Amino acid sequence: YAWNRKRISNCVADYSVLYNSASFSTFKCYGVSPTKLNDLCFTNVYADSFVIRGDEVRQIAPGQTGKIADYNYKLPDDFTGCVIAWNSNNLDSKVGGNYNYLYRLFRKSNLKPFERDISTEIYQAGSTPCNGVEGFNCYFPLQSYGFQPTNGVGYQPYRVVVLSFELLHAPATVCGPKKSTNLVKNKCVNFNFNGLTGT
Amino acid sequence: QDVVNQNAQALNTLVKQLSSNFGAISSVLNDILSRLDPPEAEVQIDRLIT
Amino acid sequence: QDVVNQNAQALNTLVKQLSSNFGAISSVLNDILSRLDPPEAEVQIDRLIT
Repeated sequence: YAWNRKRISNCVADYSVLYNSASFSTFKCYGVSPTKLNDLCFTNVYADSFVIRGDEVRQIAPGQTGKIADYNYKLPDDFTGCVIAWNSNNLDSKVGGNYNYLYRLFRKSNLKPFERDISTEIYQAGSTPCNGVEGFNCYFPLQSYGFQPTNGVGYQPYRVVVLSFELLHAPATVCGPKKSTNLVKNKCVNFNFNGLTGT
Repeated sequence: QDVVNQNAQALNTLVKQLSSNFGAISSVLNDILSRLDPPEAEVQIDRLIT
Repeated sequence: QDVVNQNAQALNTLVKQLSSNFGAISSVLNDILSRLDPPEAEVQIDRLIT
């Protein structure tokens, strides 16, 4: 429910170090090809990381449905970026079960894409406004998970991060390790000015 | 004068048509070609072509 | 009379072309809009528009 938003800017990115770091569960990029990621210059690449259950990881896509995909995280329909998910058990194997996580069960209004669901306070489910007693027709939205090593392999905890860089918005700053070249004039040549390509 | 004006408007509209998405993710062939793999970029390129 | 007949007939055809699916699920925009969400109704509305 509380997903961080770590901005990145004014540096050089890479993708080659994100191929052999670990055999991730999924490295899937909507709107961009993951092989050409080190060729174009982006505009204020974002970063949002969290942990979810291994079977609902399918919910991370632009336009799906599911408890996380509805009440926790909403991607835009025109999402343009990569999602990287990898199984986190060796570092998240709690024999007693780690219950320091929370997600929503019911919300009055569903979230528009890219909205922090900070409404993490008491919630009302049905009739008889209960004023915070969680009785009948009042079910708490914030529920924990079942992450333990004895838990099902599809139900294991997983660490996910979504690189969501918007393109063609401002002077780009995040293009990778490509090397510059001298400037030549009065010849029909191929150029590349911060992604702006042509002849 | 109407002849010149009509031909100029026709050419202006034809050349301005080059800046519409028509459904694809962009309006520049080089962009789609440089940030998408061919087997996927075919659909965008084909929308632009049509 | 041929002029009037041809014009009325062309207009009748243009009108009646509003009730065909063109490949969509239904030939009414309100129906699709009230039966589907945008992210998967775009394709239907697009076939109708085309």
